[PDB]
Amino acid sequence: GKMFFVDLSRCTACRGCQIACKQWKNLPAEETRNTGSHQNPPDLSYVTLKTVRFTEKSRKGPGIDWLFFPEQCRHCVEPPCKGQADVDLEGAVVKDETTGAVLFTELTAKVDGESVRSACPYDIPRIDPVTKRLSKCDMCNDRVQNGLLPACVKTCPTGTMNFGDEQEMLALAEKRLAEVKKTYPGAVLGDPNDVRVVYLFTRDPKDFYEHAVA
Amino acid sequence: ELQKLQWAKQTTSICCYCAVGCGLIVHTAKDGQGRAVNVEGDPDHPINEGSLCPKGASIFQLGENDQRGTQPLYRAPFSDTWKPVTWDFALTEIAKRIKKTRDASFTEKNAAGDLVNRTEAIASFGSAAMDNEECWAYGNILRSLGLVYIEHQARIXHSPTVPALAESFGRGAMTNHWNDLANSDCILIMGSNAAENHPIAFKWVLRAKDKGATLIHVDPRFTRTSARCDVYAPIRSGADIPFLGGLIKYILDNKLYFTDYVREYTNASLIVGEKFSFKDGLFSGYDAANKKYDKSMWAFELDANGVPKRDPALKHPRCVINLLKKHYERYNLDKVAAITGTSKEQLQQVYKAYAATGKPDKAGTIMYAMGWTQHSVGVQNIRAMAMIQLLLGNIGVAGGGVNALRGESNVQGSTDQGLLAHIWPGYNPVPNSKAATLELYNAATPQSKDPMSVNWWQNRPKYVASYLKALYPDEEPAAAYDYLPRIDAGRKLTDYFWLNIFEKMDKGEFKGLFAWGMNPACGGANANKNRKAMGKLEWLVNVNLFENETSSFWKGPGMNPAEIGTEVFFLPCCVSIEKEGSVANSGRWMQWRYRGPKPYAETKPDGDIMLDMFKKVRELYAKEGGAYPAPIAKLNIADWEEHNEFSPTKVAKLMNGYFLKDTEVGGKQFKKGQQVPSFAFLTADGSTCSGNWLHAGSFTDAGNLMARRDKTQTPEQARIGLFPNWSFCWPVNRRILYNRASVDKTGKPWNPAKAVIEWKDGKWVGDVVDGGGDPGTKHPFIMQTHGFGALYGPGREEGPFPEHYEPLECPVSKNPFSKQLHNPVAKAVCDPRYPFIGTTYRVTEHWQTGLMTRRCAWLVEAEPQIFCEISKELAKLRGIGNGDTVKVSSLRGALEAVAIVTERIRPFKIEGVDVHMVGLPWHYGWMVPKNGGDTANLLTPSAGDPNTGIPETKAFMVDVRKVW
Ligand SMILES: Nc1nc2c(c(=O)[nH]1)N[C@H]1C(S)=C(S)[C@@H](COP(=O)(O)OP(=O)(O)OC[C@H]3O[C@@H](n4cnc5c(=O)[nH]c(N)nc54)[C@H](O)[C@@H]3O)O[C@H]1N2
Ligand SMILES: Nc1nc2c(c(=O)[nH]1)N[C@H]1C(S)=C(S)[C@@H](COP(=O)(O)OP(=O)(O)OC[C@H]3O[C@@H](n4cnc5c(=O)[nH]c(N)nc54)[C@H](O)[C@@H]3O)O[C@H]1N2
Ligand code: SF4
Ligand code: SF4
Ligand code: SF4
Ligand code: SF4
Ligand SMILES: [S]
Ligand SMILES: [W+6]
Repeated sequence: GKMFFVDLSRCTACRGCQIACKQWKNLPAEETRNTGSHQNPPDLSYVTLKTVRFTEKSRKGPGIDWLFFPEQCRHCVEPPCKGQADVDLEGAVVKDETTGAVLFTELTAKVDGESVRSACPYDIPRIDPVTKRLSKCDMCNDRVQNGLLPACVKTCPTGTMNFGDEQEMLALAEKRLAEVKKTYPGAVLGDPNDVRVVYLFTRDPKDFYEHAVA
Repeated sequence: ELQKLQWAKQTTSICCYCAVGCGLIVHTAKDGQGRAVNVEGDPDHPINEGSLCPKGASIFQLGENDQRGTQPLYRAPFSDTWKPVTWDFALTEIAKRIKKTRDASFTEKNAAGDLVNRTEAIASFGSAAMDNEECWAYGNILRSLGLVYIEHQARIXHSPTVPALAESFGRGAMTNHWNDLANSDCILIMGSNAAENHPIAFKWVLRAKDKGATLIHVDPRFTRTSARCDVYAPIRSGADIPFLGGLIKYILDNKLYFTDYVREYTNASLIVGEKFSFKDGLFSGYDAANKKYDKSMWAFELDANGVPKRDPALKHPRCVINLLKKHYERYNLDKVAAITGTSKEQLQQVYKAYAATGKPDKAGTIMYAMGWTQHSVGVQNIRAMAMIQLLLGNIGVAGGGVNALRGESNVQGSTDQGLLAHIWPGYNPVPNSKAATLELYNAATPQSKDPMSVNWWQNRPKYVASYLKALYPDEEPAAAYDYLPRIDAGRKLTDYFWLNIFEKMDKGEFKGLFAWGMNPACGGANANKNRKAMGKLEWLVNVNLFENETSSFWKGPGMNPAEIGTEVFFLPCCVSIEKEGSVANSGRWMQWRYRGPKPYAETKPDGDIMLDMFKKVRELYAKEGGAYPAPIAKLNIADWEEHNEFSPTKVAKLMNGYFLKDTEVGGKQFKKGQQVPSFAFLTADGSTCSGNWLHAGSFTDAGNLMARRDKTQTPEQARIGLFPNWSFCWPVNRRILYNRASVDKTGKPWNPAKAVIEWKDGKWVGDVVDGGGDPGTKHPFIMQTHGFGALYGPGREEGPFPEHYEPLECPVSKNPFSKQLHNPVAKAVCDPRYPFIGTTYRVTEHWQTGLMTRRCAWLVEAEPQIFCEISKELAKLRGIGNGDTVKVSSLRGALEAVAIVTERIRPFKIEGVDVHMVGLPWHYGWMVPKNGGDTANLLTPSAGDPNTGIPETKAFMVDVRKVW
């Protein structure tokens, strides 16, 4: 299977990844307003599969700790969303055997959408208020099957986004955690045995987002 | 197969936004016969490796955009609507306005009887957004028509760099390139927000960190850059020279300079004349009447033969290095800490980390962009950086340099093509009214009697002659010299620049303005003044992607179309991915891009618009005669066109240049029609043409070197990322300028592990050597008259050493360093109703006035409205909560914005008072989107500089109040 290693110690919050996701899928823009933050859209939605969350933490002396979290589906090894959807109708949520992608199909319109979102420990699924279809990150599974990187990985200028075979990516994550700890001693990997999107947090993951980890 | 890309043709392009020059891949429907279907990064491009920031990543939405102009629009005097018109009508009527205005205004001789052959009734703004071939053709069209008021973006963010670095090193260019940042041991980012404003640069900055580099951000604000640096050091607005002066003192006191480099390669050993002095904030030769220096008082002591005297022992008290130590002794840690607001602990940390790069096998780089270098002493800010880099041996080396980051994709190119009032292409000066002949023009170039000084500019007659042969190939250069307009020798150069063009416009002194690929109704300081001033034009031509605040100024806020008599032509141009040609990035990489989709609707590439417009003017003169027709009738435009269209390829070949006859030059025999292989083979006798001598070597008999996509590197090239077979950089593919400074006098690199050049088997290996000759036989700075990196820089108006003069006026009354408060060679009101320092800056997601990015739904989605960033302290003072609407006001205007309350802004302590900074983005305007807000330039003064001609957009006084 495939894996993302997301080294958040390298993120400049450029939001290339946020735009790249929408360009590749030709997703519409939300109506947004500035409510006193750079963060926008404020949340994942039916039409936003990735948003960069911004958090400012006070620190001693000049500046802040500015935490950036490009949020997406974790493509869980044993996805609760599928376990919940499969109650109502199998085939609404499937797992690709080759990549390990967890994939919502058109049959999500027939299942209890609200219930599938509740099953997700990362609060990822979003419902279309018209068609009741569920959407989220699909790992750019078609690009991946065709030997391309996911749009958000290829676009990333900093090396925050990394993608490959689970074995090379777990080894990269372990090696990078050791190097990053030299700058950020409280660095941790997010749920690295349970998911296919492994984040390196520079500190308590919950500082980045309340559902950063399960 | 991916269905989306199946059946589409793949072409390569270069991003149309910032000067990083990221590679794109464009997919165009119907095997190239339809619209773009996808735009993303070029995975093979050596700078971005497929990465794009949100601006590059949204180019699909920019190009395939239903809000884009579809055809020319016409607005009649006093009309309140556009009328759609044909290209034939628009360009015929524009040509008639050009000819009518020129015929009525053209002056052969000025008041003093001097030949000037110009019109002062038409001005042009733009543009760094056009391709290099377009910028070159555009300048030549405007000058053939007799214009002198020719300006663009470069005046604001580029112009201060050129003389600071030219004084120091001999060229104004960024010294290294983007990939080279990965070779640095310490990266100082100061007056730059590179993670937001040059985002792919951080690929290479973070690679330097991976190899053990320290990353330092010095900025009044904590930004997305600051988040990813090892050290964030806050600095008070305008306290940069104190900061850098303190670093110079720290280097000298602690003996951290690269002794052998300083002795051999800088002017450290040169003996300054006894007439040089500095006392109480003034250098010798000060004229208090005319607020000007007699710079002859700063001259070097010359030897019997006219060569500046040298003491290689560095003992003589008038050695540059000893005068330098004496000048900076005042910049002690306590004083510098007090004025910068930087703690002594942080200054020591930053100075220790950066000055450690004075070790021969360590390299430090300085990255700066626009920052606050606008003010009258910005040149001296950049001078201080150059001097630090020369003391540390960081110039000419991998991971070193002054990385003066260019703004726009082709601001390097547009400046190189002379779209500024003072320069022709290739940085040959525009003649003044006293340069009565080509011989007198050429007489001005200083000579050197030092046989080790290359003094390359002595070749200028070859470049000026070859330029005149490119324009007027049937004419002797001495005769063609009289065709082009001249500025008055009697006037301040700044009378011809950006800010005075707006002033003259407000006095009704212009009939016509070209707003060509710019949005001056949003980009000019004091927008209320400039918007009103545009109503005093008879005609306005706006060439642009979309209807905008400039095209439609006449129906802007508080404007009555019925009272505004300006005739406006809106000509819609095509996006970058719809045309072919080159753009020159910040590292001087001249990169070729290709047409993907055909032009949207009836949009046209700039080259076709300007050429058709000029051809119509030409036709009119052929039928009607008129004012001095020769410069127009005789211009060589046949070399610009193929198959009835503007030909980027043919213009690029002309810019490189070709032999007009069989010619023997520098040992070799050349044949009529052969491309010039390099500027080394240009002649002053009319045997050669070249539109731009810097381009000689770019498009040779070997073909278009700008179009090379070859990643082939030797080990030594690959170790530092030169990519010499990827595109082409001026000059003659020298990727790192001044690289002779990177080796000792035997040609051994100071740092073999990061060699730039090396002497091996009677040859320079690695980069192209910046100046031919055996090791130890030439001074390394070949464009300098004397051959040396200038620590002491006596061509500078403000003095040969940088000195703190307060660029803040309103909150400062004392100078800790002298009794001279403000720049003594430089009318702020400081009305107490506006107690806060307003500043404008950028965000990653928007571009310039936002004309382009406010049309891109994914960028508006992320940054939908003008905001106002303030400290918790100011928020408490004014009772502003995060997300409240606030009114920001100045003497010049007022606007509303959403408050962002953040610890990323902190108060400045200035002369024992807390002074608050108010931050605004300048990316918004009234046209689009819904509730986006208007330009921050409603607030800014059109008070700029008799030195620079540049407005104050980084520190201007405002109030902020909560709205209910
Ligand atoms: N995303 C994006 N990128 C851009 C552009 C854009 O519009 N959007 N525009 C492009 C263009 S045309 C240009 S010219 C460049 C300009 O690039 P930058 O110079 O990076 O642009 P700014 O954000 O205006 O200013 C940089 C920083 O200068 C800081 N600063 C302000 N006053 C001072 C001072 O006195 N001293 C110091 N040391 N720092 C100070 C500001 O706080 C800011 O963080 O960016 C280019 N890149
Ligand atoms: N307050 C404040 N004011 C500033 C600044 C600041 O920091 N603060 N920065 C200053 C600087 S450094 C700059 S560079 C200026 C920028 O000021 P402008 O150049 O006026 O800004 P825009 O018009 O937004 O720049 C992008 C333009 O490029 C045009 N364009 C894109 N592609 C093409 C093409 O192929 N052909 C043509 N003809 N046009 C094309 C778009 O139509 C658009 O008008 O603003 C300056 N003004
Ligand atoms: S593209 Fe990379 S650096 Fe930019 S916000 Fe996304 S993850 Fe962070
Ligand atoms: S993997 Fe694909 S679908 Fe998922 S966030 Fe990235 S670009 Fe969007
Ligand atoms: S993160 Fe949530 S939506 Fe995504 S696979 Fe896991 S349970 Fe399903
Ligand atoms: S705006 Fe600059 S950094 Fe962003 S993709 Fe374009 S060239 Fe690269
Ligand atoms: S620029
Ligand atoms: W600029």
